Amino acid sequence: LMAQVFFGPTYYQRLRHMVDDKIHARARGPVQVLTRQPVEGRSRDGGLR
Amino acid sequence: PPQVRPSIAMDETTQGQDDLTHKLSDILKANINVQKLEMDGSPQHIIN
RNA sequence: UCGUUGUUUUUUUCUG
Repeated sequence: LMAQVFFGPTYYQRLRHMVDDKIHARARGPVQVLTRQPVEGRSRDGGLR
Repeated sequence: PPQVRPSIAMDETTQGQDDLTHKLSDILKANINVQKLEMDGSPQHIIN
């Protein structure tokens, strides 16, 4: 490579925010009884606001 | 109707009364109570 | 034998 590269070890730590814990999609599903609207929360197949 | 004040379900079988249900039932009790003062001793202070 | 339903209420610590 025409230029050089900084290079070395460094202390890296993983973090709790894994992607699979955030991915989510809703085509249809449960709706709030009161308003007949999609429920809230990823864990319940919520709907985006 | 019930739709406006649906019955919540605290845990499966046991369904709690929406606040509106309690309030309406209390107003109904009070209204009956006023209807019952006139037929007996109503010393203008129980009425008030 | 298709059908087939799953709580609220607050508070909290977090993410951009």
